[PDB]
Amino acid sequence: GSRRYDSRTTIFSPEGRLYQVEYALESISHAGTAIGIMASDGIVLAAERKVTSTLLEQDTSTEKLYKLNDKIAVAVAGLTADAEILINTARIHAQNYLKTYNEDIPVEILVRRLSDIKQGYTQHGGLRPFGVSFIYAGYDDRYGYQLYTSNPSGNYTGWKAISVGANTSAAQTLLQMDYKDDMKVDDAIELALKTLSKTTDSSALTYDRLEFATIRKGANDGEVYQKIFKPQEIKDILVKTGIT
Amino acid sequence: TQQPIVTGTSVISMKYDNGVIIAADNLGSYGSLLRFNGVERLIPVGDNTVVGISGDISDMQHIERLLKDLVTENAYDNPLADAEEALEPSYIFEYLATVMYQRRSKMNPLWNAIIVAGVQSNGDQFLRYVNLLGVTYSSPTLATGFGAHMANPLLRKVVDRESDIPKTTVQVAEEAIVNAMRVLYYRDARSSRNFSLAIIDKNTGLTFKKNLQVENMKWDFAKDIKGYGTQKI
Amino acid sequence: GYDRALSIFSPDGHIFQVEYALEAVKRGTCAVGVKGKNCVVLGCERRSTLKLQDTRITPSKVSKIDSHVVLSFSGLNADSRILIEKARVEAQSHRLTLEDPVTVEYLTRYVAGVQQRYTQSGGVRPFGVSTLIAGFDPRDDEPKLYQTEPSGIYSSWSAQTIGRNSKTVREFLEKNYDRKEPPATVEECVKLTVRSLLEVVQTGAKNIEITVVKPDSDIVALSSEEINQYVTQIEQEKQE
Amino acid sequence: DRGVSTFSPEGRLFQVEYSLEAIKLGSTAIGIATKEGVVLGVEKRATSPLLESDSIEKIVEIDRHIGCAMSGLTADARSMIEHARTAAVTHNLYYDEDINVESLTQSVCDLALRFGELMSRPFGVALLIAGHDADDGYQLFHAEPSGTFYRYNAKAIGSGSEGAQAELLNEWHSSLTLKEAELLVLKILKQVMEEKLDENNAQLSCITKQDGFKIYDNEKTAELIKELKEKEAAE
Amino acid sequence: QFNPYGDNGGTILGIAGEDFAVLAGDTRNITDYSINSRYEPKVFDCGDNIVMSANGFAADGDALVKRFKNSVKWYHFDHNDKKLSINSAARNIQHLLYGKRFFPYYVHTIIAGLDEDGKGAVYSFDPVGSYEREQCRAGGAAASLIMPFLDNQVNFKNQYEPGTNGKVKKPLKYLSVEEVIKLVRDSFTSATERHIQVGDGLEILIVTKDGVRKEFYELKRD
Amino acid sequence: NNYDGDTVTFSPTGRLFQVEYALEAIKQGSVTVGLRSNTHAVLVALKRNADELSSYQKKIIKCDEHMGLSLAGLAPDARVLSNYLRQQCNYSSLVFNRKLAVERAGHLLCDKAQKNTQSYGGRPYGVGLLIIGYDKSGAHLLEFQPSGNVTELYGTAIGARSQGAKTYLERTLDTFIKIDGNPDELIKAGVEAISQSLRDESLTVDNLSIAIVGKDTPFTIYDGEAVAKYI
Amino acid sequence: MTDRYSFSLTTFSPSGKLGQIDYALTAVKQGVTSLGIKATNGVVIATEKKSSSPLAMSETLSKVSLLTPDIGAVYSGMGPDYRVLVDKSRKVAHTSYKRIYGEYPPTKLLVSEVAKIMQEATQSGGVRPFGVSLLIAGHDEFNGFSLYQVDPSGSYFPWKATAIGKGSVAAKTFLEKRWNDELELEDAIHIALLTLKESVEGEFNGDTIELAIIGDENPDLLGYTGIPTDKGPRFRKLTSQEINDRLEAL
Amino acid sequence: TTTLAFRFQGGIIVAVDSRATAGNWVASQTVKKVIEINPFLLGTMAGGAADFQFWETWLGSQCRLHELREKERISVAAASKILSNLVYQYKGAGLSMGTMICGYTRKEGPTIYYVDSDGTRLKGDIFCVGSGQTFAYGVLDSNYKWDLSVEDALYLGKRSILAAAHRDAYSGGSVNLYHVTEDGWIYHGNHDVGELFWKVKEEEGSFNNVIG
Ligand SMILES: [Mg+2]
Ligand SMILES: [Mg+2]
Repeated sequence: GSRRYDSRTTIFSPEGRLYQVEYALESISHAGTAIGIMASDGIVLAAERKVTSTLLEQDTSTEKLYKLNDKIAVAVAGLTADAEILINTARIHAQNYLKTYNEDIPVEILVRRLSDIKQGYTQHGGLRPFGVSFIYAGYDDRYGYQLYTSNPSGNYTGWKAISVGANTSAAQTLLQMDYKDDMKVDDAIELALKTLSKTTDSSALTYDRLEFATIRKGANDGEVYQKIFKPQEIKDILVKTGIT
Repeated sequence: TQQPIVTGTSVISMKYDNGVIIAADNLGSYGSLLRFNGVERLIPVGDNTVVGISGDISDMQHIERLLKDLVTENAYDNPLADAEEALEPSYIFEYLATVMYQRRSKMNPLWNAIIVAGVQSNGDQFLRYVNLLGVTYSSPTLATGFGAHMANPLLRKVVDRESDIPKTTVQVAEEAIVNAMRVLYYRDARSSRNFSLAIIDKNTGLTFKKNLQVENMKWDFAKDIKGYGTQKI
Repeated sequence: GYDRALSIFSPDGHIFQVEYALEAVKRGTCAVGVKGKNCVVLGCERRSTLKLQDTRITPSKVSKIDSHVVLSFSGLNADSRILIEKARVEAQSHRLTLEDPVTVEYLTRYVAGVQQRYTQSGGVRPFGVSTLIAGFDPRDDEPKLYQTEPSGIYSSWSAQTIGRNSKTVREFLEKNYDRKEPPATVEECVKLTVRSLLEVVQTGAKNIEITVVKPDSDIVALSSEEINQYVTQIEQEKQE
Repeated sequence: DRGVSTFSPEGRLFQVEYSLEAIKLGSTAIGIATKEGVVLGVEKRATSPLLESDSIEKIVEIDRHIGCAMSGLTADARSMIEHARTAAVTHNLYYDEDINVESLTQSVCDLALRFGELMSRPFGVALLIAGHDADDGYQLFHAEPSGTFYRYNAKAIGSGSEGAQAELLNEWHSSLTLKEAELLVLKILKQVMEEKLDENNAQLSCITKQDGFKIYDNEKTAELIKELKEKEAAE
Repeated sequence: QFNPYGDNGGTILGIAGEDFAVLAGDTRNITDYSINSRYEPKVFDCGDNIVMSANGFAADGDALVKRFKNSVKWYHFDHNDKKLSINSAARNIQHLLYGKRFFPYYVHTIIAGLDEDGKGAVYSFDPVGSYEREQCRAGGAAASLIMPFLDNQVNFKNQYEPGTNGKVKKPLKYLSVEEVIKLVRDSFTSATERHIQVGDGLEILIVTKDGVRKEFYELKRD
Repeated sequence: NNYDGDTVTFSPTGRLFQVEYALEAIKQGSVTVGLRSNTHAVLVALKRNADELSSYQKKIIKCDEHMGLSLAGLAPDARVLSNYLRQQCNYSSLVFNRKLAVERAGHLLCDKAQKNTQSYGGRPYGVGLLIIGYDKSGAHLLEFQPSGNVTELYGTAIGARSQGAKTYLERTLDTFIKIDGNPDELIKAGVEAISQSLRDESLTVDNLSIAIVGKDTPFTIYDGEAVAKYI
Repeated sequence: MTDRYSFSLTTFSPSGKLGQIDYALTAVKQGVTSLGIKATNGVVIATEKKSSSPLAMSETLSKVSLLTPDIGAVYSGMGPDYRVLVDKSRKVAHTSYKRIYGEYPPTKLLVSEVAKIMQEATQSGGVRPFGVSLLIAGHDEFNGFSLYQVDPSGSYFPWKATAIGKGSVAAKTFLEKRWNDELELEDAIHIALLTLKESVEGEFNGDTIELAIIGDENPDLLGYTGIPTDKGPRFRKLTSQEINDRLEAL
Repeated sequence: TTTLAFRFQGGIIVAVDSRATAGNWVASQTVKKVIEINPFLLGTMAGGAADFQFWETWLGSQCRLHELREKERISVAAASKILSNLVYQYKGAGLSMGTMICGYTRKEGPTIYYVDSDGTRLKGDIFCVGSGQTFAYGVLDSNYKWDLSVEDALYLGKRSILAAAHRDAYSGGSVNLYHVTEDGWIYHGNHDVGELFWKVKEEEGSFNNVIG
């Protein structure tokens, strides 16, 4: 019958590793680098677009940074199409929580459920896993500003600063060097860009090959604002830190 | 849940020394309208069984198809289909009885009263009743509808118990049945003059009689009856 | 539905998928359980290749299943969440029908049963997780420590360790733990647990987690400084 | 790979035959049947000294008149016992009586071949089912993952089974007392066990018409071990 | 609207002796004011020395007996030809009846036989499965006529020892099969006189250790 | 070789190897014999034990008052198929008040076995059956094979060394067929037939199993001291 | 019987490649060249009509398809896969949008729905990926004119101008030189015809070229009058004659 | 029907009548309205007969499966809740049930749970259920104390059923007594109301309205 053609996506190797999860992570390691840095008064999300063409429409484009709700955003590394499946699920889950409890969903609860979905594809169903790693940046009134990452295994962890995608080894070393706890948002903006600028496989880091976002309490009194940076705003912030 | 539309009236029957007789008129009533006149309500199964059906005619026609299909199915992979493994009256009845009770238990009955008359392979007379409720019973004489009220009293004067069966000939039995059919024509408002009669004998086999008529009727005394009491002319 | 029999017997009578799930447990961070006279202590390793972590929000290694029972583990982290969730649901379901919280043996038996079901069900792989389940039965002061594994077998332990380099720490516990006289106090039990982890860990900084469970739903997690004091005390006595 | 319910050229089911190899790796379990009762005994075999041996549950009650011992992948036995218990109680509910030991065993054995592509693989555990009923008296059954069961006067399963079975062949007779059978299980277990036999690494149990199925205490078994050693030294 | 139930009339009666038991029932079958059959038996030998009757709605009665007969058959297949004890049969029938709790078998059921000590046993059921062992039970259309007579003549209710000032009761004792059959015949002839649905014939099934015997007696046919 | 992974695959010469491997399980099974006259039909079965401490595996199963079989191969598969026959015999009784013909019993088993040889996932039954019965057309003996092939015979035998008994019955055909109105003589002929398949072992009191059905004889099985008469 | 293929036929290889997606892209590479250019007041999509036989009537085979009154699609790769995607895309525009909001979906969202369908063929049981890359041009009130590319993986990107299929590498280079942010629609049609002549080999006329625009509303193509707010479809397929007129002043 | 059960120093007393009626017709005088769930638990019949019978027999099967799995006696709370949760699933379907689940365990002590076909589950010290419950309540309330003796408690339960058997037309036949201890229930015999009434009338001096 059909047994002949089954890859058996949800099995262990003799060493106790999940083949397909390991290979999905290998896929993600070629994707454009994404960095998340958490400051005391906000969070920065920076991401490098995959080798851009000059005729690509830059302003009306979304590849890396997605909005889950008003308080939570994600940076993507891997297959975009896979990520959008998971993002729409995550968006619905947030609205289910708000409908039920009349309160915005705590960041960890959303992260856990999305990670639990990924886990399911590694244990049962015989389907390939989602070739996606997320960086979750969000805020709630319990833990304040929070950074998480999830990967195809469905395992998630919390971070002060983290990178996913390409050159995470080099990027994590640079973040570990210059990061400190009393850091501000504007400092974190500078760290994120400086790190990408050194780890990039491109010749020089320009505005048209980046997506940028901040989550501050920089609105008016005790409320959070999400800022998905426009092309011109990235051009200005790149000049302001002296990279171009 | 149903209501019967086109309906057939009494089916009457009895045992005699060598076999069984069964009869039923050829009418398909539509309420008080005597709509259809060519309706055969006795249906032979093989050369040893006759199923007599009263009640809803659409459901009767369904039952006809089932019996017809039963003969076909029995013949499959059966070299003795016309011998030892032929359909017995007892098999045909038990099948129908099962269906009637299953349908009532699903609150969607076949709105009928059925009498299965026949002769078994060992010569024994078979005569048993079943209806929409799945109720079953056997007796030397059996009848449905008005027949139960008017025919049975007449037929029980001939065969009142088991021991009267050997003492009853086919001539005496048929005479009683034909008389009962006349009485029903006098008194049942949903009966017709035309009827069919079937005899299943252990020696002479199945004799199916069509297009019989009620005859030798007494109507002459009607001319003397005037008014309803005090009227003379 | 995906039906494939993934867990199956081999010629020599082994179920390789279950045995390869044990290899995933062997890769996981070390976890240890030591029960004293009036308490149980669950110790857990945390690998130090991860700096820039946020320890406020990062999932803790020891999980409360109910107010009186805790569950630590070694192996795949994502897999452990599924077991913990089911265990937490069963805990509330038991309170709802029996009008009494689960015993530690019952909760263990349930978790072990789930693990077993995944070893002979179609379309699924076994859990790459072994657990240490510890706590106190309702209205009881006798300490309980149980261990489960991917195959589904479970058993009670005076002290036990699972995960990477667990054979080293099991060696330590086997000579240092006296059945006739278990750690009489909380301090003695925590120290023996920290000592055992120090055979394997590296540094006693933010690498060791300790959770103490006492009778009548009395569970508390130790902070860095509290644990560091045990590390400082043990090293000074060692230089002798 | 290959189908789960495939036949070998010799006419055997691969998966059933492979599960029998798993049972050979399991700890030893012995059962002896007498006219005074049936005795069940097992090797606990703790993997480490820190493991509390009294939590090792390899002898199990199904009903008051039926007991069970296991050997192999013991985790697989949980659902078999759960079925057996339900079958026993359910029959009591439907018929207001105890269920026959054979009827119980047959019910358990019906699960055995309900695998394929139902569960994904056969059970990796063999069972010794002992019990009593009014019709056939004291009985001992050996239930395999093949779906087959044999009645036995005495039977050993597990790693030391072929050596113990040869010993049971010589020692068993139709006039054995219960006390004689108890010692005989202890004797043969001590012979095939790796570690030295004591009350902590071996467990005894029995089923009698009068008192039903009882697992022996470690204190009771310890005396039977001491009684056994003295009798062997006495000649 | 279609009414799935009907009333086929008739009445039944079970009495238990020391080493025997009888289960009697008239042979008349009716609907409304018509007689369907003068001889339609409703007391059946079901094997294993168990006799059974399910009086009320005949279609349901026949269905139940048919199912129980089949239950006995499969008990033999599944439990090495073991004899089904009267107490086990009773419990099994409860599950048959209660299985249709929300669409009941419209029948008063009675079974008779010998218990495992060899003593006479009669069990009686309501339509939905409640059951109770008794020395005595009448069921069906004329149950209300026959039952108080049995209380008086079988269990000696309201009967005191003469001259004891109503202080000492008449002592309970087992009746002979001859004495029991007298009470059955008198019960049914009395019921036939005053109930229109009772008559035609009486069929008694007697159960001893030797097997199941039958006796038939004529009743009034009006 | 490459065409024996499952039952859904044909070999290049048009063979079904899984069905043939199932047929092989029957050859390993203990010998059982079937034979009939015009009045009675008899099953004789050599039972097999695990060792001297074990019981002897029961080979004969009752299906109805007028029908039953003996088995050779996987016993659980015989339990599945016998249970199916019990239901089919029973359906015929409840619905049609009719004893199931022994020929239809065979046709039903054939069709049940066939469905397992044409679908993915399933497997063929691993047992052979000898069905005897007495119906409206007298005594009958059938031979079921898990390929689906059912055959009506005067006598036959299946299992290990069944060729010996099958040859004997082929010689004795004219004699035993006319053993009418004599149960004990027809059994004696069957016991002598199965004896042609014995090697090193002989027929003992807890080894032999006999069953009989006939004109005025319900399907009944004889074991233990009841078969001592025929040794 | 029954679909026993409940497992993924597309899986990760050790190197991290999704083989079937890569192979689907290879099939797109083999396919005939198609392109899209975005102007200030409109969008143009075009492709060559590769005829299978001169006896075949190439008018009956439409490579450029209307999805909504303001959205059009063209492809490169396997035609049958494209045909069923158009059927599904048209339906999803109604079921998951128009039947809910009473208006047609904006380009980006319809594109997102088509991508979802193509992503599921990459992960679901017993199916291969779609062997096509789409170019979807469209207009809506709040986003204006837009042009999107959709690949077998389900990934989609917005473009100012692009080309896919046989000679896409050379065509994209040609478009980079010619494209500016001040292009009028007529200028974009002119550039589209120039770019397409490079990849086409045989005949180059209105019968061998298929070309449609997303431009001004067309009241004459609406089919009815009386509702002021309904002004007609912005999608229009250029006729064989209309193409030849522009090929003279080329 | 009349059934009662009350907690006291010596455990629980359970007392029930024996009559069963179908309208005015007395169907049985010898009915068993106490179910022996297991040697440590008892249950009472009121309302539907087959239901009480069927489902409390079933309850005993669930209690047996509990102590096989948990190696420990089932609590009265847990046992009563198994039944109440079951009937709650059937709520609306037409089950008729009013029962006292009575038992004596180590952790709980003597415990009585009133369970209902409406889904009601109430723990309590005194309960009376049936057509003649009000008559039984009158005797119980005026004579109940926690420090009754096993002998006096048994009599109080017997006398309270007698009270109801007399006045309530749908109660009578005979009185069945039980006494529930920690080591299990103890049956205290069947007492015919016909004989008991005259016995009580004379010895107690009560029922002076009635001529004897
Ligand atoms: Mg009359
Ligand atoms: Mg009263």
